Amino acid sequence: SGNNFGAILSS
Amino acid sequence: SGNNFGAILSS
Amino acid sequence: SGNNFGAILSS
Amino acid sequence: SGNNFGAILSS
Amino acid sequence: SGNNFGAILSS
Amino acid sequence: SGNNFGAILSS
Amino acid sequence: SGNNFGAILSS
Amino acid sequence: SGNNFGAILSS
Amino acid sequence: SGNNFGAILSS
Amino acid sequence: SGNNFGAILSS
Amino acid sequence: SGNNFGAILSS
Amino acid sequence: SGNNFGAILSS
Amino acid sequence: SGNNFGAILSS
Amino acid sequence: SGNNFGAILSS
Amino acid sequence: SGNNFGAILSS
Amino acid sequence: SGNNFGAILSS
Amino acid sequence: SGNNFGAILSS
Amino acid sequence: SGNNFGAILSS
Repeated sequence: SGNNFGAILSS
Repeated sequence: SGNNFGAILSS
Repeated sequence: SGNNFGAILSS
Repeated sequence: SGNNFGAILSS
Repeated sequence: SGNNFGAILSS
Repeated sequence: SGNNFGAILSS
Repeated sequence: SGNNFGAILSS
Repeated sequence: SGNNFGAILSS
Repeated sequence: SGNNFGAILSS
Repeated sequence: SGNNFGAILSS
Repeated sequence: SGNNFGAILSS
Repeated sequence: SGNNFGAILSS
Repeated sequence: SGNNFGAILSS
Repeated sequence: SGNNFGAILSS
Repeated sequence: SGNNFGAILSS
Repeated sequence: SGNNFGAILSS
Repeated sequence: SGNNFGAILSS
Repeated sequence: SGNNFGAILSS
């Protein structure tokens, strides 16, 4: 498989 | 498999 | 302050 | 301050 | 201050 | 201050 | 101050 | 398998 | 001060 | 297998 | 001061 | 197997 | 002061 | 097997 | 002062 | 087998 | 087998 | 077998 991406940014 | 990515940034 | 919530679920 | 929450689950 | 929580689960 | 919590579980 | 907690579990 | 990545940053 | 806790378990 | 990575930074 | 705790278990 | 990495930094 | 605790178990 | 790494830093 | 404890067990 | 590493630093 | 390493530093 | 290492430093 390839790429699984999750990001959460809280300022 | 490839890449699994999870990041959480809290400022 | 109150609640800051971040979750990442990868199945 | 209150609650700061970060969780990352990778199955 | 209150609660700061970080958990990372990798199965 | 209160609670600072960090856990990392790798199965 | 209160509680500072860090745990790392590797199975 | 490849790469599994999890990071949590709390400032 | 209170409690400072660090544990590392490797099975 | 490859790389499994978990980091938690609390400032 | 209170409690400072460090344990490392390697099975 | 490869690399399993866990770090927790509390400043 | 209170309690300072360090243990290392290697099976 | 390869590398299993766990570190906990508390400043 | 109180208690300072260090133990190392190698089986 | 290779390397198993555990360190706990408390300043 | 290789290397098994455990260190605990308390300043 | 190789190396088994355990150290505890309390300043």
